[PDB]
Amino acid sequence: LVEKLVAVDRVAKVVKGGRIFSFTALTVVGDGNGRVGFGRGKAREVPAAISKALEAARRNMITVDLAGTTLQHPVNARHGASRVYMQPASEGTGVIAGGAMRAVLEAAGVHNVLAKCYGSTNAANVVNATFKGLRDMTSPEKVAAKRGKSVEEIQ
RNA sequence: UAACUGAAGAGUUUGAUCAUGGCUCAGAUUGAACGCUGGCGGCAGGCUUAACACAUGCAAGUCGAGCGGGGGAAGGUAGC
Ligand SMILES: NCCC[C@H](N)CC(=O)NCCC[C@H](N)CC(=O)NCCC[C@H](N)CC(=O)N[C@@H]1[C@H](O)[C@@H](OC(N)=O)[C@@H](CO)O[C@H]1NC1=N[C@@H]2C(=O)NC[C@@H](O)[C@H]2N1
Repeated sequence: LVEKLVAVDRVAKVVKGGRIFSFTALTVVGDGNGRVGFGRGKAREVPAAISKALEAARRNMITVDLAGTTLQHPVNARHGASRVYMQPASEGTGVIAGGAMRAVLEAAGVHNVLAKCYGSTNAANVVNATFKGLRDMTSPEKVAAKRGKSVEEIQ
């Protein structure tokens, strides 16, 4: 299980006499062969925040059906004001994406992809959109099963 | 055989936050200019502004097998 730390931020809460500071961490875990998840953690210190984020990421996982080491088809997804577009690429291309998309894709095991963000680039929302797109991407076997055809018929 | 295959973001409004939205940055390119410095070769390029005014030299001649004249050099014969 490879673990990646997308972002760490300091947040404040106002009380009488001053401010209480805390830290938030966003993490993505993945096996690298089709299983990936993400989570967030809040704590008064960075190590505890990262630990909580990793535990939440392990509790929130999905399974992704890749075509080799790339996507099955182009994907459009969005969460809130963040929109993402991902497209399969040939061998040797690599992962052409921003940091937030790159964490999720590398954790899921995608090796060749072209990706783009439109709208807001907030890390949590971008991770949400990429996660949803990867979850909703389909495969020829599922398409054939749902249509009642064969894979060769589907083409 | 081959004639293409292609898309990354970041900073900044607030005590935190998300969104909106400008401004700024990372790239490629140039008939460039300026500052510091400067060994060689190959191949290119070189008034983007005053279609402003121009000294001087050169950048369109050739034909005597179209024609009549006119020149000045070599020869020969005759006298001395
Ligand atoms: N919001 C607070 C509302 C407060 C409001 N005052 C309440 C009120 O007044 N009346 C109550 C009326 C409630 C209404 N009838 C039901 C309703 O809201 N239906 C719509 C919401 C569906 C559902 N409920 C929420 C949901 O499934 N979220 C998931 C979730 O976050 C996460 O997936 C998981 N599994 O964790 C993520 C992937 O990471 O995908 C999100 N999905 C999505 N993201 C996308 C996005 O944004 N756009 C486009 C599309 O793609 C979206 N789908």
